[PDB]
Amino acid sequence: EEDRDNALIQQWRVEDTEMRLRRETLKQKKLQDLYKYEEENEKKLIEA
Amino acid sequence: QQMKKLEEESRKAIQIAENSRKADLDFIDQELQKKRANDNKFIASKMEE
Repeated sequence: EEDRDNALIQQWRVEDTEMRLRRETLKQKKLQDLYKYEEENEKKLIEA
Repeated sequence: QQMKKLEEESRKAIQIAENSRKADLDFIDQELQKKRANDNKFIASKMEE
């Protein structure tokens, strides 16, 4: 079981990485929308 | 009568050695079963937050 516990380092360590990366890709989606939201708000101020 | 004190010598050679050494083992079993509970709790207590 000590060896299981050593495996548990890496097993929970990677889940930490897993949940973190789930968020990291979800960022990528959200940030492309962040970009346009700001770009669009500017583009119209200029237009008016 | 020596042979009688000798049958008694076994009792006086202390069958209680069972109980004495056993007591020392009753102690190791608490160290062991405490740990067994902790092996299941060491797994349960280290996760998820």
